Amino acid sequence: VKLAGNSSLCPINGWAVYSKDNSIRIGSKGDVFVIREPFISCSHLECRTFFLTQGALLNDKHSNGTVKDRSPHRTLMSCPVGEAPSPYNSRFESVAWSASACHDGTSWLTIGISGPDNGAVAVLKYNGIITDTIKSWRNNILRTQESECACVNGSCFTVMTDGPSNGQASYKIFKMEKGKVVKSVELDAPNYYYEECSCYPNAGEITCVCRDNWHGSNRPWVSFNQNLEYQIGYICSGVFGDNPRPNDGTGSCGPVSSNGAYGVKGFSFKYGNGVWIGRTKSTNSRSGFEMIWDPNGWTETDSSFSVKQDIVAITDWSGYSGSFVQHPELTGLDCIRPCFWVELIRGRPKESTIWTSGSSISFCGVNSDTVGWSWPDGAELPFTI
Amino acid sequence: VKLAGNSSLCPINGWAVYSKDNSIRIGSKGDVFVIREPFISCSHLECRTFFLTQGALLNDKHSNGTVKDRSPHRTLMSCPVGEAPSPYNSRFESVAWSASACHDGTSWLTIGISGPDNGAVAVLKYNGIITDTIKSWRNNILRTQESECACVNGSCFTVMTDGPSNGQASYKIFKMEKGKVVKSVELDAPNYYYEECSCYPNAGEITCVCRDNWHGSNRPWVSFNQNLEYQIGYICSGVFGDNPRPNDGTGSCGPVSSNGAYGVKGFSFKYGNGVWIGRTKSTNSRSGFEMIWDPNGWTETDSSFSVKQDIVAITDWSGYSGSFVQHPELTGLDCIRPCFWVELIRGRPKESTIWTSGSSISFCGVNSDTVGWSWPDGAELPFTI
Amino acid sequence: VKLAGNSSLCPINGWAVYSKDNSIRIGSKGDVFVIREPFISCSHLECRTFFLTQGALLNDKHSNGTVKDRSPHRTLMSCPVGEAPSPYNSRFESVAWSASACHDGTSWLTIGISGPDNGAVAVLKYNGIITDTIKSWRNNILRTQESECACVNGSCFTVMTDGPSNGQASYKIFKMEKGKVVKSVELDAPNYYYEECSCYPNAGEITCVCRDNWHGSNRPWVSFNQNLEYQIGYICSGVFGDNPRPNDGTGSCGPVSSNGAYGVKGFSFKYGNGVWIGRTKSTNSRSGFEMIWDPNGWTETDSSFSVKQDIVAITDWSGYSGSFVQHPELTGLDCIRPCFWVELIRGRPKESTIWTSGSSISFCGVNSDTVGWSWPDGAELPFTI
Amino acid sequence: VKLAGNSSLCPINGWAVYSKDNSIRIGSKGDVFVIREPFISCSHLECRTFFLTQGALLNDKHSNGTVKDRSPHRTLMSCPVGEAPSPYNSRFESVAWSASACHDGTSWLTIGISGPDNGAVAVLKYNGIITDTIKSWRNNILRTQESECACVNGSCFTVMTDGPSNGQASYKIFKMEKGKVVKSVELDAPNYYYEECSCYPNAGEITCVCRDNWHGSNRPWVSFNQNLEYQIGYICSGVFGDNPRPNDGTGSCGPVSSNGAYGVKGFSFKYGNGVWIGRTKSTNSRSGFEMIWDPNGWTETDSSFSVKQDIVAITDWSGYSGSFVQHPELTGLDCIRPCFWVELIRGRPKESTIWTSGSSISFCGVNSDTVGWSWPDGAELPFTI
Ligand SMILES: CCC(CC)O[C@@H]1C=C(C(=O)O)C[C@H](N)[C@H]1NC(C)=O
Ligand SMILES: CCC(CC)O[C@@H]1C=C(C(=O)O)C[C@H](N)[C@H]1NC(C)=O
Ligand SMILES: CCC(CC)O[C@@H]1C=C(C(=O)O)C[C@H](N)[C@H]1NC(C)=O
Ligand SMILES: CCC(CC)O[C@@H]1C=C(C(=O)O)C[C@H](N)[C@H]1NC(C)=O
Ligand SMILES: [Ca+2]
Ligand SMILES: [Ca+2]
Ligand SMILES: [Ca+2]
Ligand SMILES: [Ca+2]
Repeated sequence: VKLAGNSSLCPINGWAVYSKDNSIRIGSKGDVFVIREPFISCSHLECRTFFLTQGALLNDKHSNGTVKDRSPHRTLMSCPVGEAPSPYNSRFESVAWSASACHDGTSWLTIGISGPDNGAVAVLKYNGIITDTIKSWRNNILRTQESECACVNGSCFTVMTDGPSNGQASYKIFKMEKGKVVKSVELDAPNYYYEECSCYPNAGEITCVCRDNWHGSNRPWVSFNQNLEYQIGYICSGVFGDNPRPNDGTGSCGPVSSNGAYGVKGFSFKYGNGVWIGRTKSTNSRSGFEMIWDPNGWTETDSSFSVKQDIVAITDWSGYSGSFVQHPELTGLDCIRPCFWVELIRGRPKESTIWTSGSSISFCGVNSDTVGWSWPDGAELPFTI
Repeated sequence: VKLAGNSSLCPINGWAVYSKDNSIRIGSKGDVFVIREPFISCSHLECRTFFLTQGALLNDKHSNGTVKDRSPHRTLMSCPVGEAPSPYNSRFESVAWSASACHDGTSWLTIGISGPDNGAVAVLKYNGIITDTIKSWRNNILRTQESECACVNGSCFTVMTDGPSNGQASYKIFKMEKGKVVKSVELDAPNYYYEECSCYPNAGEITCVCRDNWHGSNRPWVSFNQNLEYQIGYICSGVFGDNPRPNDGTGSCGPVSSNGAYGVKGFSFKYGNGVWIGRTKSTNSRSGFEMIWDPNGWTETDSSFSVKQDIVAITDWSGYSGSFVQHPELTGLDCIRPCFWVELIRGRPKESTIWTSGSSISFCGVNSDTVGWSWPDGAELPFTI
Repeated sequence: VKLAGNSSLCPINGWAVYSKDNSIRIGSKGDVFVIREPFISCSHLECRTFFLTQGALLNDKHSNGTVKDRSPHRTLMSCPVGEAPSPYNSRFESVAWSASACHDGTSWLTIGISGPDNGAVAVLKYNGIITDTIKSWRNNILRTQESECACVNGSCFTVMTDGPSNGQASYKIFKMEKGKVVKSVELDAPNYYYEECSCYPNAGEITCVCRDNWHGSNRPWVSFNQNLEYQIGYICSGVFGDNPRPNDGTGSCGPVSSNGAYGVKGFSFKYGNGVWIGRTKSTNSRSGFEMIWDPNGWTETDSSFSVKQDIVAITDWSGYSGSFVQHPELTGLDCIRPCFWVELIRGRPKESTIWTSGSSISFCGVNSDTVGWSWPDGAELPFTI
Repeated sequence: VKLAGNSSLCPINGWAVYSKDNSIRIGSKGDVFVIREPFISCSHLECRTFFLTQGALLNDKHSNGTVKDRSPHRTLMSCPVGEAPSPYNSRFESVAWSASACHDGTSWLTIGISGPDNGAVAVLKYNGIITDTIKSWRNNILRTQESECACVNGSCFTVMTDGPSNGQASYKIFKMEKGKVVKSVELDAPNYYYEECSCYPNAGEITCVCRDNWHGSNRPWVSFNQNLEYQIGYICSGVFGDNPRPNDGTGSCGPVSSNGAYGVKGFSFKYGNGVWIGRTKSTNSRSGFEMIWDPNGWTETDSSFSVKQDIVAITDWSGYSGSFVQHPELTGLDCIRPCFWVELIRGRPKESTIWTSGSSISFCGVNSDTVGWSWPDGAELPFTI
């Protein structure tokens, strides 16, 4: 039976630690994939970590040059949450240098983009079987969420971007059923930029918090129907959520252009007119991580907030982060539970190695006691090489 | 319930990337089998890659001399598609230096040939249990498909060859039910040569596209009943599909003798009087790969075609390729879906190593948008050794 | 259906060997986790070994400094009993530097404590899903059993300690149902010290044998209701069960203060007014192991006993030991079967390595013939490093 | 439902190759256990290889001295047939330096002997749970089959030996149900010696072919009821089946004393008054292997036979061999199928290594065409060490 997606997000007070894979530490000796862009997605029965391999193991010569983003060798694979991604515990999903995945209650939907920069194709699989294809419409690096798609009532939803990463691009929402595109809509969003959306379902409605790589140090959002009727905006809080970003100050409910160029994949959970913001601790680089509760931050422009929960200290590397959700049919709860993962990037460009990889940690929204701390990657670089 | 095999091949426009195992790249550090002759076969529930190991791991001294084709140590094994063939994820199937495998909807049938050159025996297993045996009848390297057998209505079908590889040999079709031979027929095919057949079911009828190692640079074919009533011929297109081969020119609906000796395992999908040809890009060696749609190529002798889709560039090594199929009972489709795999050979004889192995990529026939590219093996040779 | 916990402990005469993982021996070459604090827990269908990794493999640089007890990298994981804990056979459970786990007949409950020393949080998971949280109430290293919790009639029970490890601390019993705390009670135990409790169910009643780290060389005990109505005491036998301890002499039914400070996790099985004591052979260090039947030792103060069964010789290292139980619904027996495991610690502080790890052996209570022997760790130190 | 064991052995003409694990070849690089005494046993659903590890991996320092037979570190483990025994694919069964195992249709029974030479205990497990114990009655190396036990009608049967290995010992048959001994009988066999019995069921009757280590170069046999009513004897053929042995000549229906001392574990299948003999090719050492059909060899004393099928050449090492069986409920056949495995020993004492291990090959009885060949171990010694 299908995941309803009809209930609201659980009330929460903080975030309890959920998983830590220790991947890079283990890959010093173990046969562990070089990966980036990991993400978590759950069904009605399990939770899996999905990741983009570089088709190479850590501490091996084929990990050379793995700071490079796209190659014919990158593949989407998955393993049980909290396990080190290995060729001996990993399920092959798709050939992909950009990906999304989610479960509708019946089967896994996966989305894998591969092919040339000027004509990439998204391959959609339902239960490991190809069901559809989406071809680049702007012939400039077709790219998707790098986190879980959202499912409501047997329909799953995703965002894709095509075009420049330093200017106006083109953004589309896709509605799919059983891995087939049944509807899609291009966003009429002049002056907006959408990329690497973290999307979650909330009472029949999908909310995406994305990355403005163009000219925004605050995060853009889309909220849409099962019909793809949408509203757009930026998070107004002066607690800016992108990286890089300026210091906290007066927000905008447009893009904040200081330190607006570039960015990092992130997420936020809308709670009424309040917002839980996951962001790095550093203003410039992908270092540290904290959760911030800003009770009026969705709509109000000030820089004040109620609650900081430390997750990774500034002295340690972080990276991508994304939302995932746990549905009532898995948990037995009467509400949809918010969770998040953080990718902890090690190696290039910031460190002197021949390789780039990431490990993961994850946390779930909880209505009981929690604590801040640092759960950093913990590997000592460089490696034997 | 049994795979019907009663429906036709799906209409398609091109090929979407399905899997890439990255085996050789991973085997630089990971515990990965030295293999050749890999192939994919699906049931009603899963798809598996089958392969012939050399009973040795990559980058280990026992991989020495693995260009050699037949030994008592070669075994047929399988793992989930897209995973690197490892002793920790691989299921043992059979002792074999030549093999075939398929699923009738109930159980896996496997065929493993081992024993001496002058008296090899094919061991047939149904659900991992020995059900029959076929002894060499010409005492000269009994050999079979090195790809999936075809199943129609609880009966599975295979081709075997015995005799010289530089002259007339003897060719037999076998019909088996529950892993037992119930009927077989020797082909009355003077001047023809059949080897390494890629066979697929199409509306109750089996079509095999094979390798003429003797004197044909175009590929021979057999099409046969559930009764083993057959017709034979060669593909007429002047787009020649073997390797080695001459340049494209005037085809024959006999063997094209320039560059006819030797060959490579390949495949083709008959679509009316049209043909999808998988072939190497190079005319001499196993380099590159492309799909070609020739709308009249089954019967017409010209060298013109409609559609080239690149799969591997000439600058990269390929090798064997074969058909596999996905039945309605697995996909939910109303038609049988064509797919193919390519073996990407690395090492001897073309490169200076002590070993020979292959990785795999695969693709499925799709009626939506697709793109050409190169998805090559990607390993850097030589290895530590 | 739920584990009843309503039957009594089986009559037994001795202990039959059950498992040996050979972990450290294998981890000399194999990819094996550095672990400590392992323990066994069974469901109605299987038995699993749980352990606290250091997020590092044996014989790798990240095993450096692993004598250290608590870090953000420590995780609770599990694998089938008797298997070497590897990233390729291990299931991720929780982020934790102190842990407990048990099965109520329906799902696995796990308890993982992580976070800072001055504010650690216990994360409770039911079926891998977070169900509750317990925050440190004395802000001084919240810590739990490091063995299985006890389940009676769909309710599971655990003990936690907070406060100093060289003085009076605070001790609480928790009753949980489906991974949620429904009741808890603080023990009014002046002059007592409770830590690392080994708890087992006996006819609807839970008995814990614990570690007095403060001033007791005999072991303290709690016995409690499904209502958390309790009685407390120390084991009276002059066969002292902690390490360190004095030589056997006149017991107390309070803490025996010679050699009372520090301690080791241990266990005992109450059989009427008799007791089966698992203890080290050495009086000072964690060396050797023996089972002792003292038919009056629960209540009587003498140092005489009936039966020594050797398990590990004094010349070999042991460490932690704990109780586990096998319920009728798993075994088909009419009684609850007592079993125990021993952790065999190797490396720091006693040996010159950069690392500390442990392997495990286990034994089950049997009413047939048994034999004493030595089943030691068997690794030769140091390692390559 | 229980394995009946009520049908007869299938008619056969020869032996078709079934499995080859290539263990030692793979263990040169892969994480593979050092093992000896492997054996195969099947249920109604699968076939598993059982083996005695030395708690150490190949090509690691802990493999030193593994020619030694008995230690506290030896464990019984199992994996799917034809797979290399690894800590990542192996299930832990029992602590044991001598073992037996079989499946009654419901659960796995395992028998593991460990403990001191002068008081070893057999631990019986049903479904991985301890159900019984057998203590040494002669206090001189209690030892069992090192192959599968035989099951008839929910009862399983085994042979054990206690006493000297160069003189009269004591031999017992045990009948067990659900892993519990319900009956046992000591054989009144003066001048006979029984060890390492290969036992199989045939129409409600169990036949064991064993090893006379004392003074027999032909093999002893026991045939017994479900009641344990027995007959004893030696195989009369002048085709002697032990190793060492004299050249073929005039048999005895007592022990043939030339070259009678020592021996090797072997097997034979009784077919009326005929016999299929598995034996080494060499008369002195464990080299080579062949199957011999002697149509009158059970009862007649001559050295003539009808059919030699080569399995391993004299130039290659063999070792232990044993019977296993495949029951109708697994195969769908109307008869019980005979199969055998051969252990291929490498290293000490015959080769200069610090270690001893074995790989396995196996074969099944077939009523179709077969072929002789050599399927040897194939590892090149010595190793890195
Ligand atoms: C194409 C532009 C885009 C945003 C700058 O690049 C992303 C940056 C990345 C990053 O900033 O870490 C890694 C992503 N894998 C990459 N996406 C793709 C599909 O290449
Ligand atoms: C026996 C002749 C045949 C065609 C030349 O050789 C094949 C060539 C091969 C090849 O050209 O790559 C590899 C095949 N494994 C081999 N088949 C066998 C069974 O040995
Ligand atoms: C906090 C004090 C406590 C008792 C001395 O330390 C324990 C000692 C240990 C020991 O004596 O081996 C190891 C335990 N992992 C540790 N517990 C924690 C949670 O750190
Ligand atoms: C105890 C005598 C017996 C026969 C000589 O030794 C056997 C010889 C062996 C052999 O000849 O290879 C290996 C067996 N593992 C061993 N059995 C035990 C239990 O140690
Ligand atoms: Ca930005
Ligand atoms: Ca040719
Ligand atoms: Ca103490
Ligand atoms: Ca003998």
